[PDB]
Amino acid sequence: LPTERPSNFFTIQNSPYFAQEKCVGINTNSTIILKKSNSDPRKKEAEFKEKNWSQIDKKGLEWQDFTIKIFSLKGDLINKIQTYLPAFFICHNF
RNA sequence: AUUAAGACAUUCGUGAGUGAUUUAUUUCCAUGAAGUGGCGU
Repeated sequence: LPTERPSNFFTIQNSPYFAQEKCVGINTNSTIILKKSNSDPRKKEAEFKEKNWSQIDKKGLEWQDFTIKIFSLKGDLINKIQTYLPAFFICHNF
């Protein structure tokens, strides 16, 4: 973990998401750059580059509670949506 | 020399005056920026 990061910046080290593996490494385009630490060999330390953080294709975003608005002039459609909406989100990922 | 001779159906006169090619009509409908890990047993 680089010990200089924005307060909203967090990492999931081992995840099934294996795209964007170049975001941590050697090249200057990487968001987090690993170089061999001084003194002791191995046990490299990481540096956070905010400029590369901005130009990342995908980010893991978690928000507070947010609203979903469904509009329909058909009352029976809305009431059927109300029954199935809690089940729909439980059964699906996005 | 004979109910005869002379006599432009002609003069003046704008097819002109008023008039919105306008009123009504959603470039909209459907659609996952997604899929997958691999090798070092």
